Amino acid sequence: SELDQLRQEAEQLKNQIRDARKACADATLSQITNNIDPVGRIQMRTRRTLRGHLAKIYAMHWGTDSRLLVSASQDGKLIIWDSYTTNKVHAIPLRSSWVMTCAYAPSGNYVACGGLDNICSIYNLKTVRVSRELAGHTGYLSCCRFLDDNQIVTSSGDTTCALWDIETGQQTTTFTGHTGDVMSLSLAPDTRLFVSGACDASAKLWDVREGMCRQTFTGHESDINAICFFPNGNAFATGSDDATCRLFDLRADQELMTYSHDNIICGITSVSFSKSGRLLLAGYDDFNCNVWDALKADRAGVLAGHDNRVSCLGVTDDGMAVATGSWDSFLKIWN
Amino acid sequence: SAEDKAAVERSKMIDRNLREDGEKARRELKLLLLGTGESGKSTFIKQMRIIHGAGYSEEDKRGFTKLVYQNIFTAMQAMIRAMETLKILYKYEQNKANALLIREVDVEKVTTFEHQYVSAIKTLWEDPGIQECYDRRREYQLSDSAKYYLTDVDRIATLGYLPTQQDVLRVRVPTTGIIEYPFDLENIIFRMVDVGGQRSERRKWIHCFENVTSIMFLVALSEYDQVLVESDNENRMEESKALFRTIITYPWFQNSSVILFLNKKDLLEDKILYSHLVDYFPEFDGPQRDAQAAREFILKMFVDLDKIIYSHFTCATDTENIRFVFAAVKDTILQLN
Amino acid sequence: ASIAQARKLVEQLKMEANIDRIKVSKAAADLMAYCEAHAKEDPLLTPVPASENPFREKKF
Ligand SMILES: Nc1nc2c(ncn2[C@@H]2O[C@H](COP(=O)(O)OP(=O)(O)O)[C@@H](O)[C@H]2O)c(=O)[nH]1
Ligand SMILES: [Cl-]
Ligand SMILES: [Zn+2]
Repeated sequence: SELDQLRQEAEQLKNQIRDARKACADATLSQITNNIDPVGRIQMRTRRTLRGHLAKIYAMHWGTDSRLLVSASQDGKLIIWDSYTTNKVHAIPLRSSWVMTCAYAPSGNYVACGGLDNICSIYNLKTVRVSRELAGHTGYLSCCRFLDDNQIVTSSGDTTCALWDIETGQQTTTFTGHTGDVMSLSLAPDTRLFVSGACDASAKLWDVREGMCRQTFTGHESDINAICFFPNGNAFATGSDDATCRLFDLRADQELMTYSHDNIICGITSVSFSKSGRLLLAGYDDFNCNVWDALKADRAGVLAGHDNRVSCLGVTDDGMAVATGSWDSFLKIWN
Repeated sequence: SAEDKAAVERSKMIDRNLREDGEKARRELKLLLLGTGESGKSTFIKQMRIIHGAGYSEEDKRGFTKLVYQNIFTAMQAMIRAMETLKILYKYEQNKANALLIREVDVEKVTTFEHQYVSAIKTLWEDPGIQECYDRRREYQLSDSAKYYLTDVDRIATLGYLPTQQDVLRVRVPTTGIIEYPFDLENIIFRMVDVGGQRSERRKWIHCFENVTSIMFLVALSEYDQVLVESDNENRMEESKALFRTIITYPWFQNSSVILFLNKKDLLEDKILYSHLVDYFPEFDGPQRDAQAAREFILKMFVDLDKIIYSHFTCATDTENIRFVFAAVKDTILQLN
Repeated sequence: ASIAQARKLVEQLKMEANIDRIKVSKAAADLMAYCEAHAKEDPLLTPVPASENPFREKKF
């Protein structure tokens, strides 16, 4: 059978990949980092409470000025906040309140959001008016991130990601290969690559300009809800339904470390590294953020300031602060 | 700072707008329609637009034209497939070629109803073999509006065809995103929501619906004689009931009022004359050929599982019936809230 | 139908197989070196003076 021989060859190739990865696994990260000092207790304070949303917050994204941020809620509003003063700068009424993601363009000129409408809507902050509705996904918009004012990458419950030309409203490139809903994406620092995490329990590394999947990583049969790059672009971390964060190395082409406690069994919604990469912060369904030592795997601290799920988080580009957003309708800024 | 003071006043003006919007949001009631495909959800939404919204103008009707054509092709493609699967013969040799022509239509791209295709459709529909296959539709998936459109193919094929309100009520509007239709009634905003077009993993978005005001669960009464061949001959109505049970036992719907609409009561009245409920549910002890006995049995079965379930029989394509039933349901929902 | 999907999977697996990989020991040393080189620049790890923290300044 032609289909049986192709099925057999795919099994041979999966073994070849398994064996090549084993050949590189000469020591573990934990062994390599054994002698570095612990970070010791991380004890951040709530510096700001951002009040104004009237329903669950699903997403947030910092502006590149480390000062303005955008948040999205099932109250049908995107709010742009000045974190330093807590002043609201804009409140944008959404046509669809069923929002799952938002993004701040690096220029500060636009924001984006979408969700169960299957559309990535772009809003012009220097005009506030909807400037584009990007239609083409056939399932929910789970995540979006601008490359520039004319290009945005999206992930979808339709199992694809896409790169869009905002002016034309078309998908330039469709990234196919996941077999389950894609939940999250993260752009490499150099914007050459991005990673996606999906309900097929895999993370995929994609070449933005070439359109292909370069590498696939398995996340142990748990949905990946959140994904983030390590700051040098050579590794990334995932957060999954099974209460576990995982670090993956691109050049060694494998998982290096897990971060979990047996007495935490709830889902992870969100992940981010600190500016140096030493801390991995994750948001949990149990209403807390846990801060992990990325090199040594010990928990370094907690952020406990919410009365419902922590749905989203983000670390400023200047490294100065963490934002948490929550189903309790509040954001908090910590450091 | 003048600039700093202006930024504070801008923030306060935004807070005013958010408070106003919050006041309005407290007047909103979310009605989540649930139920398997073909149960009546999209038709119910269209009726709300007819009864309590802007209805359908000439221009609106014109917009639905190509979808009427697509429903026709989809129906005939289903019957062509069933001829092969059930091994039923065409009476007319010409229908071999007609079936191939229709089979190869890309329905998504249909914007016209050209003479070539109209002739093929009519000749297929008039074949006694296709009529025999139509009579065996409980064994496959065919729209309950297929016969309606095919009977009226001449009207639909005429140059200048404008869809009727019934044509609109019956047409499939394809979408794989969320459907929300809000309407005003008595200073309340009803937000009617249908997720049945979504093909993605429900676990990732079901929490978007925590504590909705009301769940309206639609069941086709007419599916009592259909079995799922893949699910150990599970009756389709047993699958609908299992879905219903998952809904009513879901922890974040415990505060939601639950309204069960046993829809397609008109189709039950016809089917019960030839397809016997006792063959599918041998516990049934009522007379044969008796629609009232059958629908009473189906109701008692569906809710044979603390929580109160309200229920009504409906015909979702009958505007007067939906006007009557929803008047009562609105009273219940408002009293509870 | 399925032969096309299956060929696509094989081609993808060949692409994934035929990459240059480094030792985990090197990969780990490089992550550790990065963290060490950037630790002083990381306010969440290495507290900055109150006057440099915009969220503590009485200014705002
Ligand atoms: N005769 C009849 N047709 C109905 C009734 N309810 C719905 N339909 C039709 O059956 C088809 C499927 O119903 P639809 O509302 O699309 O179900 P959905 O898949 O849940 O949205 C459409 O052509 C409807 O107009 C009913 O009570 N009687
Ligand atoms: Cl009622
Ligand atoms: Zn009632």
